[PDB]
Amino acid sequence: VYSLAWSNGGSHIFIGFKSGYLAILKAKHGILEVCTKIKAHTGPITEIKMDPWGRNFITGSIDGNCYVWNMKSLCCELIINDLNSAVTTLDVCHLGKILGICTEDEMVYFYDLNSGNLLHSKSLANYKTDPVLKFYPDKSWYIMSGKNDTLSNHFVKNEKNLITYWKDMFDNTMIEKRRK
Amino acid sequence: LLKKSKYELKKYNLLVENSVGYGQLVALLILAYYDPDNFSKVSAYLKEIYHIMGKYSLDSIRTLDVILNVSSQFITEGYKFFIALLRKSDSWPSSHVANNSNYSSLNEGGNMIAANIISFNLSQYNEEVDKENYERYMDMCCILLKNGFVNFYSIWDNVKPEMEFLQEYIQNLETELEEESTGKQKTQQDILLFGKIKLLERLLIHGCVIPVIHVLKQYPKVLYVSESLSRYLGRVFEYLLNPLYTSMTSSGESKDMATALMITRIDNGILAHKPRLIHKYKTHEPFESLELNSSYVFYYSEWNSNLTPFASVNDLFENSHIYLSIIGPYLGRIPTLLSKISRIGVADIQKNHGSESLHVTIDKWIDYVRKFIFPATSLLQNNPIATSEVYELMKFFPFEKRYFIYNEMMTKLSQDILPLKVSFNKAEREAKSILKALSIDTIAKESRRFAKLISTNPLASLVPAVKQIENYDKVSELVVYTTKYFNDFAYDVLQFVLLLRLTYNRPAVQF
Amino acid sequence: FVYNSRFNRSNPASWGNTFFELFSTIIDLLNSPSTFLKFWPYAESRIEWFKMNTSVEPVSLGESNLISYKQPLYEKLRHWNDILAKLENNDILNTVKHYNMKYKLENFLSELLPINEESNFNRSASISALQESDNEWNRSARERESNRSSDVIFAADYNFVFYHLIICPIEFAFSDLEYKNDVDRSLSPLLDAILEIEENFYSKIKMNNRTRYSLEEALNTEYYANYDVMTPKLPVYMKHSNAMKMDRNEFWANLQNIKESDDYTLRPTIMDISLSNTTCLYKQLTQEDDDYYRKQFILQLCFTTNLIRNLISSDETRNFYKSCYLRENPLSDIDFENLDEVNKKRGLNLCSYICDNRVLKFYKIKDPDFYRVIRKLMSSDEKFTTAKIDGFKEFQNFRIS
Repeated sequence: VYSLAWSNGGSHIFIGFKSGYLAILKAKHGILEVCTKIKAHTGPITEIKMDPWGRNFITGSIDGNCYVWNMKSLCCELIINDLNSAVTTLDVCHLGKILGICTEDEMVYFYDLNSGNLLHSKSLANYKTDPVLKFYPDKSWYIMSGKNDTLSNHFVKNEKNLITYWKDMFDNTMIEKRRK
Repeated sequence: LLKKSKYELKKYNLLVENSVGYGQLVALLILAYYDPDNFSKVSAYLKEIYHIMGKYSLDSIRTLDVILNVSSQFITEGYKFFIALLRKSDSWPSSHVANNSNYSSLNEGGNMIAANIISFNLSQYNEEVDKENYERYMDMCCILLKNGFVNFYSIWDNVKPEMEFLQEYIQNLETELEEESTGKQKTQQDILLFGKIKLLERLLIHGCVIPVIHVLKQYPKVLYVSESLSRYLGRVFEYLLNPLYTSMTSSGESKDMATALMITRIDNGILAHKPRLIHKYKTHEPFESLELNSSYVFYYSEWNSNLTPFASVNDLFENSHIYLSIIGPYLGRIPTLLSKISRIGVADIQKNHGSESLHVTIDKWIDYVRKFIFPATSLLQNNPIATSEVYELMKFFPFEKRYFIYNEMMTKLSQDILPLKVSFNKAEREAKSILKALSIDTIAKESRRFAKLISTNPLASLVPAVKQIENYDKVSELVVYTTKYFNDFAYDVLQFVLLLRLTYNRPAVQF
Repeated sequence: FVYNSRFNRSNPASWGNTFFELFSTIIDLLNSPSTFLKFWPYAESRIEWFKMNTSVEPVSLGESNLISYKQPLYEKLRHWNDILAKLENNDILNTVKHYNMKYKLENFLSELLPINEESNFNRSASISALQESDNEWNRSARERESNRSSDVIFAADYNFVFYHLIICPIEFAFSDLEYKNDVDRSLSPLLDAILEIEENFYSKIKMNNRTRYSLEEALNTEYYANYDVMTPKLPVYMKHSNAMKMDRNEFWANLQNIKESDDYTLRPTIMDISLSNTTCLYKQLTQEDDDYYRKQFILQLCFTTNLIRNLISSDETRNFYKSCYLRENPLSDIDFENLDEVNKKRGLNLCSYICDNRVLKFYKIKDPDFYRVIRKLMSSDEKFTTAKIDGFKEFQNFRIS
């Protein structure tokens, strides 16, 4: 057993094995029985995450492979074409829009969850880390590990969300249209 | 002067002949869409329209044009007032009402004066104003086709381009595909944005299946014009399939309604728990979405009232000869629909295990999976998960009838369908580019690139790989290293290719 | 009985002239507009019997064998155009059943004839001179001597632009320079007096629902909000309340029983602007509560400014109005004959200033729904003007299956 996760309600458990199987098993009051068993990847399932809106969930593996499975029909929905290396850590935002993948090429990416397009990409090659992305749970900042040897920096702004950033970019443009 | 003041009808056909009489007609229609009370006083707005265009002698053709032109700006919220207004006026076909839901009555129509204004107005897309109002006007004309206000073939025949001009542009495009399988640029961007092709997919978004089945059965290469025609027809087939798929995976999918919920937001005043706040908007895009705080829905919620979701397995086998034969090898553009039909098959073999009706149940799923599931698997680009779901249905088969399907799809590749032949020639061109730059230092990351190409379609990509093993040395140690990332489908095809090269007709012994 | 026994005639063409002859006997012998609307449902359901002219088999749908100068419709269309002009002359004694009879009869002749019949689409384009939103019985003595208030100089300035810019635009374009400065000296105070009191109507809607969007953000301080400034269809307490719906629907239900009775059958239109009464004209266009009387004046001014642009610049539209003024009187006292080139450049500046700079840029921000209705009726008027020059010959290629 490599990784585990709780669902957002707290009644199912997702278990990721070494052979690539993914088991989903109930926890009702005290019973612990197996509901389904699908074969997801050809390799150890590294990390499992959940959408904060409860729509889908994301799995990563030791091939360059990262799916987005929706939670109603339990079928794959979007596939990220990430043929570089093995995904090590994996996390989402709290609005549920940014997806941070960090592979074993020592490079971090940033995608969308609705589409599968790329937003940004930083390369951190001179370090000897296993670098850890982590997003804050209440505001849209993140703490990326590894600055020199094994460290932790965190990346801030003056606005908390993306929604209070668009709302400030709108009101600064509006002054110029109220200027002309 | 004889046929001007004795025979000419005294009516006013333009918006300048009565600026006073047409100015009160528009302002009465602006007012009618701002009432809370709009269904109790429908007949109080008609009797004020007939008193306006009797007092000022307004035309009866230009007036119905102004009503359809103002009511297309307000079609997102009020489309039940606009339908209930037209059903009480004296321009509704009372005895010619004939429907587009039948197959013999797409010529028996009603109100050919309104069919003369609609098809004239869908044909104008050259100015910068009516390129932005085209999606609202075209969406209004598809609610009038559902109800039986206009005939279907009266719009299809008389809207631009022409069916002789459409048929020569397809054949110019089919030639461009056969060259890769081994004035116009501004016109083609006006074919797939406006006209017949845009009309054919707004009808399939809203509800209309019978006029679209009848067109694509006549001209089956109306596909290869847009890749949207196979997406929106997979939105209709996935609505009919979905009550069945939830019941076949019975206990699991019924509680999956409760597993989809989100996490509350927890602030640290008293450490309390509050839910998340969103707000709805009704848009014109068919697919449901959710942005940072806004969720979007389709505005026309009665789009699925003529359809009926079918029963268990005997109705799926009848309704798939109609829908799934139109998009033949194009079901692989909707990979989530190819994964849903394959789980109906595994769940039906296992529940009908028994001991009596099992050799009959397998045979019914042999002919289904080889007519229109295995051709769809070959038009796939990078989907190792969509191909594993198909193979878990083919694990229940004897291996003789699994080797029949593999060889035939290398024989009716070329002699038969074109979109399968362009796909096989893209995998062979990509497998022959990896194998040339295959060194012992580059297999850290070219092992993962090569193993998704094999896992998606092996029959195109494995055959140039074992043909470059018996030619040069030092490539057995590289291909066996890549085999740790295969799936169970590419392990069963590799045994078939090796049995193909050993019995292949060649001089075994040297001279 | 005339239609059913048409094979047993000695001629299958001798019933097409008998059916139009007996139908014109019924319309003369029928004595009232109340009995006309009682009978006319007979003549609307049996409308495909009128098109099959001297043929025993019915026409399909959309086809009609009726041309306007042949034996059925040669002496009947001359006779049904007298009733339709008899009913137009009494513009004082017309009830609301006289205006419903004029609609149901003129609509009948339009469906009978094809869409391309030379006497069907008003081929010689004549702008009406009888567009009169005026009551003589509401007018006493037409006083012009007590010119004190602003009520009598605003309403004497609306009545100046109306009688020779809007009802006659062709005499504005081809005119002198001293004639089109007298309009500009009457339109620049008028258009500034209206667009100021429509800036205060749209600033009570903007400041109502911007404070309570600043009040969502404080009370439940979990979620920010930028919505649009729209029509909040019913607030929260008028949405679901059957005590407020049921007494409101029985107010509209006895406002219709006044307008359905046979007593108040002589009344103006609901959207009507007064012209005689100088007090009510200032009281309709200044109240910042209704704003459906200041939208008619914008629509009336965008319809007849779009023509001055199209008729000065283009020279096939200018050549089409040549034939319609030289055919009706060749010895013409009204004259348009030449370029008028300084009035071409000056008159084209009274176009882009009115409907391109002042009007459309005002509503681009304030009211986005009304901005698209103006913008689309401008462009759809040019597809119909251009097709009139040809002779409506892009409506004859309609095919039937």
